[PDB]
Amino acid sequence: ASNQELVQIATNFLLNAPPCEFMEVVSDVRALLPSESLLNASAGSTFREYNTSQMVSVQTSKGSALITKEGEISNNEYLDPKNKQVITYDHIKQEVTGERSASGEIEQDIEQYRAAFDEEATKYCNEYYPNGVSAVYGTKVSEGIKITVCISTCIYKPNAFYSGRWRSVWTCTFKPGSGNVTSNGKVQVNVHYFEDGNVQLNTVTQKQTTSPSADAQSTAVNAFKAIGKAELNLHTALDNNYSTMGDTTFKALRRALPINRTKINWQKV
Amino acid sequence: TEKQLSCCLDLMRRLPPSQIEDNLAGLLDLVPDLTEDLLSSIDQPLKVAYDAVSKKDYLLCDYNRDADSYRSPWSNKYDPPLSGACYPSSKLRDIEVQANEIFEIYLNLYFEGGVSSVYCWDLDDNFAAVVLMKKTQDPMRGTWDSIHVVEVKLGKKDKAVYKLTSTVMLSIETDNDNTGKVNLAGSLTRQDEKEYTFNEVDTHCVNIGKMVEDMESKLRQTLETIYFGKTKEVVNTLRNATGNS
Repeated sequence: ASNQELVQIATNFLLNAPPCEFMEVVSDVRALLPSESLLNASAGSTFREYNTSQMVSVQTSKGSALITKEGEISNNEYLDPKNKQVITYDHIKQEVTGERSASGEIEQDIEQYRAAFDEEATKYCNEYYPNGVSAVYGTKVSEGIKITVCISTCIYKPNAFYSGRWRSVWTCTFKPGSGNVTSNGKVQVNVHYFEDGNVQLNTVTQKQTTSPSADAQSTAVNAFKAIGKAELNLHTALDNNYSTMGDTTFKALRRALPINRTKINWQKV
Repeated sequence: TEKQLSCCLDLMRRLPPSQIEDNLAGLLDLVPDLTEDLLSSIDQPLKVAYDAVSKKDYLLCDYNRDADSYRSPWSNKYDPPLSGACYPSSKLRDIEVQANEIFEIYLNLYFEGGVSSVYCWDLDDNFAAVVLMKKTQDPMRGTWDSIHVVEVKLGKKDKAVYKLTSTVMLSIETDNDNTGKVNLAGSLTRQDEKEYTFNEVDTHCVNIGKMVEDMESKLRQTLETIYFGKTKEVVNTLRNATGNS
C-alpha cells in the first residue's frame, strides 16, 4: 500500500508481459499507477531487463540485429560483430538512437572463430527460422574460446489473437585446434492465445552437445551439426508432447461423455 | 472508472495465468476502488476446504464468501463462524440443496472424482447461482476448474430465461529430459442465454444442468483445439522443422 509497494507491483506486471505485447501491457500499467512519477526511477532498469531477456530485434542501416545481455557493452550500447558496429539503444522508447563502427570491442585474436561460427549461424537461422534474427559473439576464457550464439524470432497477429517467440542461446566453449567443443543450449518457447480467454505455452529446455575442435571452418560446421540435431530432437519431442498431454492428462480430467456415452437425463438422476 | 477496469481486464488477459493469484492481489492494492468488480469479473483456480459437519469437501470462491469467512454448500454454515453473514433465503436454500445434489452426480459422471459446489444468492424475487467443478489428475499433471455463473429471471408464468457465463481454467505441466519443462495454462469463457419452462418436472436445477452440460462440453472441445492445436501451430510457424528445403 506504500508508494514503493505499488511500485514493485507494477514492475512485476511489466517484467511478465507476453512477447510482442509489451507496449499494450505498459499502457495498462501506466493507467493504473496513481502517479506517473512512481516508476520514474525504476523504468530504465525494468525495460532493459525485458528487452534484453526477450532478445528483441532492431533495424540498423546495415540490417537487423539483436539486443541481448551478451552483446551489452554499456547500459545502452550493444555490439553487433557481424556488421562491426556498436548500437546505441533507448530501452524506454524501444528504439535505436545511435550507430557507429566498432573500435576495439571485438576481440580480433579469435575473430576467425567467431566469423566461422557466424557464417553457420546465419545459414542455420535462415533455414529453420523464417523471421529469425541471429547474433554471434566471441571472447577469450580460461579454457580457451567461448562463442555465444543467440537466435530470436517472434510473431504477432493481434487480429488473430495470438503471439509467440522462440529463443535459443547456445554457448560453445573450446580449446582452439584440438579437443572438443562443449555446447550448452537453453531454448525457451512462448505462445499466447487470447480470443475469449488467455492461454499460454511456456517452455525452458537445457541441452549439451559435443563435437570436434579443429580448424575454425570445421569447428563451426560440426558445432552446428550437433546444435541443429539437438534442436530438431527437441522440436520433435515438443510435437509428440502435445499428443501425449491431450491424449492422457487432458482426457483424464473431464470426459467428453459419461462412461456410458449418453447425455444425462436431467428429468431423472 | 471504466478506463481502469478496462485496463485491468485487458492486463489480466495478457499476464501469465500461473501468477493470477499474486497478480489479482496486486491489482486490488493498485485500484481498491475496483475491489468488487475485480473480484467479480476475474476468476482463478479455486481452493478446497473441508466441512467437518458434513464430512465433505467444498470449493472456495467469492460467491460463498462474507468478510473473511466461507459458507459451506452442505452445512450452510460459515468458517470461521461470524455474525451478520449472508445466507440464501429459505426457499432459495431448498433449491441450493437440490442443485448441489444433482451436480455432485454430474461430477461423478463427467469427472469420476474431484469436488463440486453450488452456491445460490437471492436477487429479490429472482436469483443467481454458481456451479463449480474441480479435478486434478496425476511426470505429467493437470488441473481443471469450472465456474458457471447462472442468472435466472422469472418470467410471469412457468417460463424463465437462463443467462450463463462460463469459464474453464485448464493447466497441464510436464518436465522431462526430452522436452525439458513444458507448461500450458489458461482459461476460456463463453456465454449463452436461454428460455425454459420450469415445472416440478423441469425444475430450475434441471434447466441449469442442461445448460451447464452443453456449455462445458463445448468449452471442452474448444480447449482441446486451442491447447493442443493452435499453440502447436504457432510454434511450428516460428520454427520450420524441415526448413526452407
